[PDB]
Amino acid sequence: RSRKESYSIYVYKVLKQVHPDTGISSKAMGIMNSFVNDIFERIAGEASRLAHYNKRSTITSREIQTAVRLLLPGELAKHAVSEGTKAVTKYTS
Amino acid sequence: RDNIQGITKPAIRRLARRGGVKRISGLIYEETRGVLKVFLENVIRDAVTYTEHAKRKTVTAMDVVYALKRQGRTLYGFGG
Amino acid sequence: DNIQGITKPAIRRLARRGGVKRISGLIYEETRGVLKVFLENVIRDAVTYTEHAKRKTVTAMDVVYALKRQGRTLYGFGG
Amino acid sequence: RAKAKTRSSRAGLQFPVGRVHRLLRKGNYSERVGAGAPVYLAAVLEYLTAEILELAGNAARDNKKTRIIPRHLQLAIRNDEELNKLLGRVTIAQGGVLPNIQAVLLPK
Amino acid sequence: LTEEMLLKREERARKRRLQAARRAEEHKN
Amino acid sequence: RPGTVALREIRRYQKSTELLIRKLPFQRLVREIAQDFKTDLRFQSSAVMALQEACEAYLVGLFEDTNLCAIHAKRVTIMPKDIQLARRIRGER
Amino acid sequence: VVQDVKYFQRVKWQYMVLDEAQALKSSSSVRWKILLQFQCRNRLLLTG
DNA sequence: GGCCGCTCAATTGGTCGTAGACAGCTCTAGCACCGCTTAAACGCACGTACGCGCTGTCCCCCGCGTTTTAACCGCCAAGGGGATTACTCCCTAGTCTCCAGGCACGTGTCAGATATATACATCCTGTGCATGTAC
DNA sequence: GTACATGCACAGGATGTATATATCTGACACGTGCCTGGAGACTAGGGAGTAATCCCCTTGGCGGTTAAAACGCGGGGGACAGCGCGTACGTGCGTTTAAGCGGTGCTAGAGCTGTCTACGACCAATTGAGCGGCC
Repeated sequence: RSRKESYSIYVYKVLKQVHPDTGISSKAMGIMNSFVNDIFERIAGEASRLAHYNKRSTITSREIQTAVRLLLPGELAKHAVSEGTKAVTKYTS
Repeated sequence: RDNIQGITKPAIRRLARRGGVKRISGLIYEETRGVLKVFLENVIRDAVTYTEHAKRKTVTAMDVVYALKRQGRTLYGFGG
Repeated sequence: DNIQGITKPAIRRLARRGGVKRISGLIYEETRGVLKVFLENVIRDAVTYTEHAKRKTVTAMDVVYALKRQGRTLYGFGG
Repeated sequence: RAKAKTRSSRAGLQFPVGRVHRLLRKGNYSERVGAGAPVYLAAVLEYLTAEILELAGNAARDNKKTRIIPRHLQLAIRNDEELNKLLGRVTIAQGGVLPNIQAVLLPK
Repeated sequence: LTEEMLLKREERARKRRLQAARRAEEHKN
Repeated sequence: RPGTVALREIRRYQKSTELLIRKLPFQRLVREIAQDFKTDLRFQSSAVMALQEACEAYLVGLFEDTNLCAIHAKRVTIMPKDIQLARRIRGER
Repeated sequence: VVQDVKYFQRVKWQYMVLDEAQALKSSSSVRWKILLQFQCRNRLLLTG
């Protein structure tokens, strides 16, 4: 059978961190799943362009650092680049 | 048959009042109905082409969501 | 500060291709702002493609990819 | 080998590095998805998730309720000039619209 | 060529009483 | 008085969250507009709700742009020429 | 029964038992106002 | 002529039951993900070959500072077209019901057009030269 | 009437390709079961209509001054050579992820259990309006 494959666990694990007193309605879970899913397609789509725009075969942290810098607006871009470098810094040791 | 007139005069009043307009000249209704119908027509045609390609009779929520991505006028919360 | 080098006459000519019958004197200085902020979009995107390529030089492709991402693609440069 | 753990936990993330890698590698975005990409992307998605949830939680609490509903999300994003660029042409199911008037309308 | 609903009708008909009876025996305890 | 209850009506529909078009008239209108793309279509119950959410949102944004046209021309009264201006400068048609 | 009125009314309940029947002791009750209307022939009250 | 006496029709206060809808399970089962392989191709580091883009002085139509004017801006008050809101009746949208039928998905095994090893060949890109179109 | 950019051909290696091969994705045929098209009965709010009446947009006359169009004053933008910092090829070396086949965790489902608010509803207190007495 098919399976829903949603981000619902992880958006809830994050809500329970940022507002421990607060819950998610089933329709707001839909909006959050849509937002995560669309931003993944937007970033991975631009990363696939950015690889072929340099005729590189891989995608790595630099392709996605570039895609974040292009796709995100002001303060969110530098914050997302900071979070990506922090997670990769911990992951690489 | 004649269903474009089913967008009722109070429904236009309310939808325009959510849009914040103060006075509706009675000239507004039929052009607003036609404009709406043409936006529906584009979204429906696109959704029907996805449905025809998918070898499928039923138009799904995914087909209208993909038509809204194809038109760059996206809608979150219906899945995807 | 070099944006003042974009001339009031050139802004009249550029508006007259758009078919306007008459101008007003505030348009010239505000158009310089509109041009500067449009550049401050497309250049920063093009530089971001330039940096990804490890380049010092902003190429035709770097600005074409920015203009394509901005949804204002220009045919006749790159490919 | 004894006691496996998620690559999310190794990155210090909630978001699923395995799932993100799987989706990148079956989506045909590249012929070679290096593992730094899904870690970085999971972190980016988790940050955007935290920012948008925190704004929605503030909007919900300001509207005196302890649950995120699509109305509280629309009243978060249309109250932020950054996310109103990132989501600037997306529609929210049950979100409605921001309360707004041009000053020329108001009487007397 | 025309009786073809019967082999669909029976499959639903046997479900009706079974599920109603199943729920009417959650009412046991 | 007139125009005062018309203004007081704005704050009610801008605070309230429900759909303003009638479901059955909209449902038939989608099926009508589909008939000369294809006969004998089936529509999933969720799909027509999504189409209604998209259509009410498209009209609310077009009504804000209509209000901008009218108020720029120093009118509190909207006219079809405001829709013709908006649908041109939108880049749609 | 005080809620699902239509969905009881569509079936012809021939004969009625009503039970711990002190529940109907006020005409101001929405119970009493509704329960008068079911088209049964014989009504039997089990007043404890 | 005025106020209060007995009665009974009245707001105003706490437990019962439900239903929406999460919240957290409360497991549990399954299917992806993680682990630790065996392995090789893309990326780097490295130098090398070179246009290509900066930076120098010449030179004319373009930039820019002042001239009257006439039609466009925008005001003000007329003036009449028309939008709102008053109010009740009418009718079709809502709602849930339920059928019975179509058809979306499930899910099984078979098999054919695809990837790809490697062997061909002719297709069509860099450079040169002949000469005619827009200026 | 002019000659620099276009238009045709040479030189030649790579890329479009055929023959030869193994196989997993797609086609097909089967049924389950999900659920949507139809269609029924009734509710009672949404809408349309008749209707009253209030007020905005366009309109026409008029006065003001700004851009237009013309003109005078004078320099910086379009074009040629040298400088020297980058950009594009090609290789060795191997960093890096591939692709593999199991071991295990955690993520997902349906449902339970627990809300638990939050809503009508019933139940019992106690209070104001209803009608009558008195000097």
